[PDB]
Amino acid sequence: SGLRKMAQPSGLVEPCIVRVSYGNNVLNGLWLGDEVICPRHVIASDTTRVINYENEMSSVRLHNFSVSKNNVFLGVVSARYKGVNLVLKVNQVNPNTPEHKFKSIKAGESFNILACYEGCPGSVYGVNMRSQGTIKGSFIAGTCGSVGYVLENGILYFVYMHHLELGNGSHVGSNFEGEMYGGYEDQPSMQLEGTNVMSSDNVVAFLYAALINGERWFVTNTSMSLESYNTWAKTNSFTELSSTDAFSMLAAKTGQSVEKLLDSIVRLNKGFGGRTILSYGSLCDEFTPTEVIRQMYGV
Amino acid sequence: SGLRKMAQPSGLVEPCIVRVSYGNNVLNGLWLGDEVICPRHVIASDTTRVINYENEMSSVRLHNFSVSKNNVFLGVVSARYKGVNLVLKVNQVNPNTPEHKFKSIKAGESFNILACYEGCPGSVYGVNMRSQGTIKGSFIAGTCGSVGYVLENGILYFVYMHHLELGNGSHVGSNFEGEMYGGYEDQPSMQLEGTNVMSSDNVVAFLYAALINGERWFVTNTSMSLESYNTWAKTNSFTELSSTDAFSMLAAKTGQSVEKLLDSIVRLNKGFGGRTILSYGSLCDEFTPTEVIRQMYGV
Ligand SMILES: */C(=C/C(=O)OCC)[C@H](C[C@@H]1CCNC1=O)NC(=O)[C@H](CC(C)C)NC(=O)[C@@H](NC(=O)[C@H](C)NC(=O)c1cc(C)on1)C(C)C
Ligand SMILES: */C(=C\C(=O)OCC)[C@@H](C[C@@H]1CCNC1=O)NC(=O)[C@H](CC(C)C)NC(=O)[C@@H](NC(=O)[C@H](C)NC(=O)c1cc(C)on1)C(C)C
Repeated sequence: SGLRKMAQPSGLVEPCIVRVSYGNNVLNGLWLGDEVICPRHVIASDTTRVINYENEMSSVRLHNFSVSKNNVFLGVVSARYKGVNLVLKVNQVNPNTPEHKFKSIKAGESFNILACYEGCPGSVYGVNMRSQGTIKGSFIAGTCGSVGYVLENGILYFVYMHHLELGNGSHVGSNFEGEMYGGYEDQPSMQLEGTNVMSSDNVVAFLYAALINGERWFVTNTSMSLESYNTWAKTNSFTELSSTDAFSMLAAKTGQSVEKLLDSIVRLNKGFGGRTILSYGSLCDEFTPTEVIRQMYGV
Repeated sequence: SGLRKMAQPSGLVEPCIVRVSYGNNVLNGLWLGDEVICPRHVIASDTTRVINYENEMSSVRLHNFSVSKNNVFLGVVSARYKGVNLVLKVNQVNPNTPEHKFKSIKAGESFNILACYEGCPGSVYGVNMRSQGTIKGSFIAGTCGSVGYVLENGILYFVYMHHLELGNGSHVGSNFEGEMYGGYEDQPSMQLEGTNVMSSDNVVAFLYAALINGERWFVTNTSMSLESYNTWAKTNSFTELSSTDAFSMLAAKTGQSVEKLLDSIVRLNKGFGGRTILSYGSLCDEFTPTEVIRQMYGV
């Protein structure tokens, strides 16, 4: 076919999602146990202008909050700021809480996103952590608080919650420890992202996958050592390769070694001229060896 | 927010998915009410040689099957052909059956896929029905029985099951009417597909997306009238575009009209000349207007 960006399934998350409001602010909250996490800015009286939190947490009549799963409401007990995330102890443990574990995504790691609009999940798509800690999601008005999750061996991990969008378009969110990814703040301010660093690990996988679906026009006898490639890497914003390991697998199923790809990269780093790979016209790093292996002829 | 192929939640569908064996043959199945639906080739003795489904059904014996969710088995009390879909009556009603209707997908229409392996849901991704009634499902071995479905107004529609992959890589499945999309057959026989006919509506949606995602190079002050475009199309493997009416929303939001984008197509169809569009190296038609609107600035 191609290679296409899948998402792992979502049924385990959908019940834990709710509609948290507060004033004119309607968004989505995650509901695990008697807790309900969500972007803090829901409290803020005017999100369209620099925010003074603290101040805002000082006159927040808990009775005004408004949580609901479908048209079935919930009562609020406490609420504690935790990083950029807001916590709400509700008066009704969630019967659908999924066995899980929290973590955070390192750059170049793929993960699923479940965009929601006022408590209702609307779509499911996988994404990827850019070097600067932002994602090219596809968020818009009302998807704040959407949840991002991963599964690694029957373990459902919660890793992301959506907050805001940069001036350039990139989407910013927090991990569940209350940490906004990329250190960005929850302020309608002009904040920069800084150059994006292409994930080498992930670009190699992309090329392997290409071979796999019978695509080779971009592979020629000639090769670069991790050394060499590594240099160039440091000049054209590509992560660096530590061990040609990882790909031994693919390197076998296709006989071609990384070395032969690192060269490809460099040739390809300035357009495919008129050709394409897996339908892509430029190099892509949204996939990880895991995905190529799991997606392609494999587990 | 660039443009990503998304899927709709897998929540409702995920329970419904079961594992079916008969023989050396294992796949996936769908469990609704007291019935389980799965490809009838499950029963075919040797699935690598021409099959006679009537000789096979002739030697079928219930106790020879196997149906289960998790490791909990169900008792088959009946099995039958309805076209190419094997329907199986079992001793138990799925308590998790969701309010559902059935339906058929038309060319150019998109829908969600839950690629499953031996009973377990493993991923969700959107797809698009090609002119020839096939799709580029990223289907592998062990995915047979994978279910397709859509959600409209809040009604769940089951519309696809999987069966086989053509010699050209494309993927063929069946509607729940027991009909094989494309009129293909569950025979390991050499069946061609026939040159593909792109979706003009979907391609226009695509270009609108790009414009909304801030791309313009391919923009010129040129325009091709409707009738003019359709004559070009009918001889260029693009579908007749019978109504710019579907494009009013996007048109007003970008300032560009279908006719301007029409000419863009005739031009761009001659290869992007080296550049890319929304990262693709050539034209895409796997995005309906509906998706682009809903997905971009709009509902
Ligand atoms: C979710 C909330 C929503 O629906 O609010 C309606 C009022 C957004 C999600 C956002 C919508 C589009 N895609 C998305 O992901 N949350 C926000 O609106 C945040 C709120 C802050 C309190 C954190 N706002 C923004 O993302 C906005 N970002 C900008 O502020 C960027 C940084 N800024 C600019 O470069 C600039 C100038 C001015 C004035 O405001 N921003 C976005 C501009 C709406
Ligand atoms: C899902 C089943 C599975 O579990 O297989 C276990 C072997 C079905 C999956 C395929 C695999 C790749 N993607 C995908 O969707 N498929 C089957 O294996 C079917 C079964 C038969 C009984 C319908 N077979 C195929 O899809 C084959 N299709 C071919 O028949 C193709 C048309 N081939 C030729 O031109 C030709 C010549 C001979 C001999 O066979 N095909 C593929 C080739 C396995």
